[PDB]
Amino acid sequence: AAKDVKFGNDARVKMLRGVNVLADAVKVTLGPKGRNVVLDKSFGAPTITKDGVSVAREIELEDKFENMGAQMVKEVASKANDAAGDGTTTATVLAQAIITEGLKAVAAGMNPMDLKRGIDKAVTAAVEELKALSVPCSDSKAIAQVGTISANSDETVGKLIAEAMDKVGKEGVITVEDGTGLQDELDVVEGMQFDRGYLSPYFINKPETGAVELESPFILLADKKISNIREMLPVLEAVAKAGKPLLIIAEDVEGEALATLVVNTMRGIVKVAAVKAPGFGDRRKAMLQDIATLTGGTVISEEIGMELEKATLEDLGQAKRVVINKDTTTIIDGVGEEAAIQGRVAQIRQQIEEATSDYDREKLQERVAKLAGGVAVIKVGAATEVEMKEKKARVEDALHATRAAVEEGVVAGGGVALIRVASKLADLRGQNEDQNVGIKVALRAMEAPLRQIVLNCGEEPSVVANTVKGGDGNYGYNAATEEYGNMIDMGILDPTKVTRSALQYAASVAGLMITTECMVTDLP
Amino acid sequence: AAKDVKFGNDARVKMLRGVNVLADAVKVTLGPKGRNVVLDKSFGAPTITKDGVSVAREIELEDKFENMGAQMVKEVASKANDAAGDGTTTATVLAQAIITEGLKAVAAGMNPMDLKRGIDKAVTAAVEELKALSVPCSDSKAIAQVGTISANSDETVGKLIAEAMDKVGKEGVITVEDGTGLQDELDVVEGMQFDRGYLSPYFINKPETGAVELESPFILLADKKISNIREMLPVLEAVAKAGKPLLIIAEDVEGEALATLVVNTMRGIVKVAAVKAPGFGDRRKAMLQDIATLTGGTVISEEIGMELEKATLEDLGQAKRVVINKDTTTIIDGVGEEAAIQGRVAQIRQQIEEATSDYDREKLQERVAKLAGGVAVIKVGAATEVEMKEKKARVEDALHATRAAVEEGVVAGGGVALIRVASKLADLRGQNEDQNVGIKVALRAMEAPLRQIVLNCGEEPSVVANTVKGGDGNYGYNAATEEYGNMIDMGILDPTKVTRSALQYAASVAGLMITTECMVTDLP
Amino acid sequence: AAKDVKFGNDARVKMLRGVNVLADAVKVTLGPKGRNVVLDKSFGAPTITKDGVSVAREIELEDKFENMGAQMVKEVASKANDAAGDGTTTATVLAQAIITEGLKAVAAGMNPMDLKRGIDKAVTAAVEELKALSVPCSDSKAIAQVGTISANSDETVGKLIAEAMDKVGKEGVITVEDGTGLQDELDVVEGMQFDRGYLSPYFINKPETGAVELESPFILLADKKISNIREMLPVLEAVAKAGKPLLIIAEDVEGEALATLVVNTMRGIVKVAAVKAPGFGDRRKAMLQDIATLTGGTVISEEIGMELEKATLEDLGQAKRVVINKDTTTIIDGVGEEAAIQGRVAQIRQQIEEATSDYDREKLQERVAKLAGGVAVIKVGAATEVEMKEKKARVEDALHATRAAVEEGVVAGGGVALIRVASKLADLRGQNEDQNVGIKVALRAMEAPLRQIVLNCGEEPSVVANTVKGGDGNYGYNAATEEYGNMIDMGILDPTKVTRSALQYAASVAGLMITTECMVTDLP
Repeated sequence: AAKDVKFGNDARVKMLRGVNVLADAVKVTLGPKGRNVVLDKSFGAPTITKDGVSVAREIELEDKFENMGAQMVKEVASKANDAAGDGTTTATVLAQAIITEGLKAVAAGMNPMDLKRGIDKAVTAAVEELKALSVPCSDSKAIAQVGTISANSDETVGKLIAEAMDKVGKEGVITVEDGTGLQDELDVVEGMQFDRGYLSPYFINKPETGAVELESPFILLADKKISNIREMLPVLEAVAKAGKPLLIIAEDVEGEALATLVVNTMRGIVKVAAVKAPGFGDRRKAMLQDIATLTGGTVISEEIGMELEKATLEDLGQAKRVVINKDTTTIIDGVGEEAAIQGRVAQIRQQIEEATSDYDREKLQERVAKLAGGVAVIKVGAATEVEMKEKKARVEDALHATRAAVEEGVVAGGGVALIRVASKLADLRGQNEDQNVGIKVALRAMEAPLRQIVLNCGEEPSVVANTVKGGDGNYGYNAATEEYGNMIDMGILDPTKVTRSALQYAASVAGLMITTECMVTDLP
Repeated sequence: AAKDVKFGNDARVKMLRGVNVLADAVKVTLGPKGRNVVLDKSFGAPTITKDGVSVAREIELEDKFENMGAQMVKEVASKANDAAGDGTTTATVLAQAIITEGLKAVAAGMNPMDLKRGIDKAVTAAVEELKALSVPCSDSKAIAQVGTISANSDETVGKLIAEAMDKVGKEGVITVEDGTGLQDELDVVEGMQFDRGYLSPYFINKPETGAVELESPFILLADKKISNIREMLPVLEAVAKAGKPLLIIAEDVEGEALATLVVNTMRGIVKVAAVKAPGFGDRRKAMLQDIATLTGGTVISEEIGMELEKATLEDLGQAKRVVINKDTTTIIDGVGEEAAIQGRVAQIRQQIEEATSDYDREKLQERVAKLAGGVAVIKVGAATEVEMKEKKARVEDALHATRAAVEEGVVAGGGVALIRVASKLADLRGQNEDQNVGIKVALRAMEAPLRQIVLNCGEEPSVVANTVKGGDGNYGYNAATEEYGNMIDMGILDPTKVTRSALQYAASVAGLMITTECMVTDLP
Repeated sequence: AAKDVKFGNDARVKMLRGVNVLADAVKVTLGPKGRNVVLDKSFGAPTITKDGVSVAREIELEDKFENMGAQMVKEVASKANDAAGDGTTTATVLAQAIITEGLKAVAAGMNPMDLKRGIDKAVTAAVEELKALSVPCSDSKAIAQVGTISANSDETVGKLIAEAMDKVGKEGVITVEDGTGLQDELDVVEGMQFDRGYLSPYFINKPETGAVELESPFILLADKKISNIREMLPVLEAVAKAGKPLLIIAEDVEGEALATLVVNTMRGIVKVAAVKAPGFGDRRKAMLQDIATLTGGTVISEEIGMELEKATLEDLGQAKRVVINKDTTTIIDGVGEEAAIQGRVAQIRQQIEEATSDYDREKLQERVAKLAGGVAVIKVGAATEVEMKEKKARVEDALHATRAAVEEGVVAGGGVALIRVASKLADLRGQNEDQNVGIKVALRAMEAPLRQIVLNCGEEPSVVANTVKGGDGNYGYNAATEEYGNMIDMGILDPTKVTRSALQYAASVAGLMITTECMVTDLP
């Protein structure tokens, strides 16, 4: 189709307008005293939310170039959220600050590539400073404290998360399920999790969670890429008559098979989720065999000769529950002989014993760990169904935050880690003057989020920023109580991973938009 | 003719727009780092000035109501400048701050009259605080220091001002004249100054200062109101054939005589300035007799018998030089035998002892003081004519500033006296909540000028404002050196009269606009 | 009248547009390969010129704000031309470069005052570097060489200039005149020159040179300011019936006297030029008496007793020729007794002998020098009237250039002195980063004129600029011959005063325009 092309200054101005619109939409929700945004719905009842994720998801501009700018910032913020579990608003406001200042500098006549180099150097130094400033969260007490902070200052959720980490390990798999009774239940069941996601977004059973959830589904284990529906059509009919959902994992699913699976899911006649197999080659085959051992099923292997057409229901694997997300897939409580699992892990241990290369030893150890560790299940209990759902959501959020914390520690939250890092880095220099300007741009951008928070609070931004800068360590300004102190002891924590990811993704998108020269869109 | 009438909110909005235009025009020239404003001229060469007085004088808008707002802010600022010798920009920015906040509060629903009452109460308390904070300027060292500060840190001007004040007295009259030689000369001549001014601006000889200056002029002394030109026509003809200027003082000059004199002033055939007689009643006749004794002329009084037609050149009083301003008129070195002056002052003293009432004694003492004190003339000299004119202008400005200082002391200049006073008054209260809102409005408005100065300096206004508020006394921020400390020690001095007048006039005009409800203007 | 007010960015943008228009109009006429500009005339035949002064004079824009910007740049360029005799185009192009870069920086968020400080610092360092780089032009050989270079490589003009300098002195007064015969004639006659100029441009006899010239005029000498024409109707009538012009010099001429003199000059019935007396006070009276001795006239002083009506034709001073310019007035061949001049010079020298203070000694020394040195008259002779006028114009231009050269030496012309200086100042630094940006702006602006010259020549600007920067000393690029080498040897000489004045005035106007925030101009 005919295209509209913008060059240089005009394209950058349009992108800046789009970024400004999206950032002004999402920034008012930043901070404990953040405002709320009204999102319209076709149903009739508007939705009022203080969550920046929803506001970002609902933003799309009429102008095409401004739309591209908004979509770029939205995509990088979503990547930050997926990597960390928070910081979408922080990443967006940081990106807006860097983009605005960098475009001002570019309009001043400075070299965009040198500006990007300076931004990258400043951000790398900032990541180093953040790693220096982070405090570990390895002890169970710190884990419980972080979990309590994440779940709106609830001690029960923190205690539950700490118990789960103690039972399964900090690197173990923990999932949250509904609790039958009033009291909460924690148990460890056989299961495993891999890094493959769903093939199609239409598989999403729960749009609010954004993940596919199946109750007692069937497992298909194929060593070949699935392309024709007719190959597994008898299996699909057997699943449909069985009345239970089906989860299929193989090399790949493409073409008419994927199309008909999507159509069936939309019609809802059969609940089928398509997920690729983990790894590749010998590794995908070994992990498929491991999953077969876990679920008690059989791998449909072409070299063996076993075929999908002759596959039966009893040959398929079975699990009590599976959760599929775009980033990972979890198998929870697969039915299978414990003796079979013990034999499999013993075989993997032997393979480690005669393993020679360190890479193979590490891979086999990872496999045996993810096979023998199991999955810890958290059953959230409450008196009322609605409060039980709210508690489950809070527990999920706290679990994600605690995972990030145990991954990378915690820093002084509320946007003061960035201002402290900028204060430490104020003496950085680059090879060229434009690099120095880029470094200053990055420093001011890292200043920005705390200013936005305290502007949402209604307080003076510059004065609070100066006061926090004059301090040291984790000393900072508390938005809720409107009074300074040690941010760690006051209960305002942010995992180091969240801040680091937000800063890095904001820097990347800002550099990409600063070094942008041409813009190609469809005509209105 | 037809009129356009605005009611309530929209009229106040037009005021806000006009005041905003004028205040943004004049407020950028505030502070040592103040910007400059380019003013167009019909001749062709634009004028670049950092003086808020000229910028205010040039401002006149096209919308009639915005023009009203700008014109009345201009009028009150001009009144402040005339009363104090400086502070037009400060008065205008203070008025804009009060007007903006008060109009916002009025639109919020608070009663305008209560807001005006609160503003007046806060301003009265602020005047009291300013009087408390002012340091005296009575000693000659402080007088010299203030004079030096006023004349761009020049010690010679301050020393000249201090020694002239010591020679003639603080209440004495000091006049600046061109010096023939390189060195500066000061001499005391016989003369006096009264508060009457010229009838119309069309007599202004030099538009730069807006004052009438005459070299060796003639003095006309009439105890009757001048209305007809033909009464003094022979006197005017004698003056014209003599070639020297003439100064006429009488009860009043109006009608055909005033019209003919003004037309002659534009035509330039005869240069005559018209000034009303000082005082009223028998006091007026006594002061006219004193003028006659000083200048050696004769008073043309109807009751005595002589007529202006019978008046001759010898009957006219003669002086070496006179200066006429709309605020006061000065008679310098009037020629006359010193024996007559001694007899007249002995006569005034004998009424001094024979008088009984305190009012009459005080007024006679004032008369004898102003008659026997004389006039101190400062002859400013330099190497070349242009720098001599520049030094004369600097000396005149320093003289005005030192007169204000000895009148009411000095305070910490640079706009920090107002912020200190607001910090002191932060605990004020009123009868009604609307009065409290007005008080807070006045406090923030007094904060505003320092914020404007430090914004012109490029620094953050809020941080500097709170840093100054944290201190006490005359501790403040130096705009020129970009560093804090004691404002008096740094030589940043503002006369207390200047700040007091600016605050009071800004408050008055702001109350007038806040309580304004209707407007009448000609149609476009 | 109603005014239009622009604030901040809009005003600066309009100024940038106006300056761009003016600088593009005048910049094409820079360098030996400079293009030519066609200017309209009311007569019908357009004027084609390569002279940037005329192009700048004719420029005037419709938009009021752009017109104000252009007029400011025009005014500073004209001041530079008056001070130096050349460099209007260089000043304008330098001003445009600084203004463009500084406005870019201001839009980038730099502090305008710090930018102006950096510009001033860099320009001061550049002036010091220029003084270091200048070579003296004191000996007669260099004077003749510079005169030859200025007059299109004509050795005769150089030799006449050199011999005139030898005869009267480098600080003497030299004036050019039409030659009766073919041979050029030089002679020294009595006369003097003072810095006072004409009161109004309407006195200009010949607009081509912008100066007032009179043949055998009468001299009026008054110690008092002239305001009334009635004082000198008889003298004017006597002059008119005599038929020769009249030159009047007094303290000042204002009002109806100036108006009627302008009217008489416009009508042409009586041609009289009015110039203020030199000096002020006692020095002014002494200089007037010296002029009276020189021209044989009498000073009409009120205090001595004589008066203007009492003045006659014989009392008026007489001179063979006088030239009046807005910067100075020259009296040439004033007829007077040689014995009177000898007595006056002996009196002045013995007054010097008895003089004590250094300032009085210097004043009397300059008086005696300007009274006894005389005026050297150059009679430019040729064979044809038109070529005689062309040679006279060339000789006058060469005289101006030689005066500038002997004042401050010569540097490598053709715009390479500025590029060399900017090369030397590569390591200059300021207190703030904004000051450094301003310094870089000034350096690039000083680069600009050579780039413009070589762009007019059609060659590559950047390559030539870098080649000249790589060199050192007076090495540079020749525009006429398109080949590098030493610029002094090729005869591309610009007086150091011209380049220094152009740079300083461009910097001043650029700082004024960078620090400008508001405008006031009449509505369209």
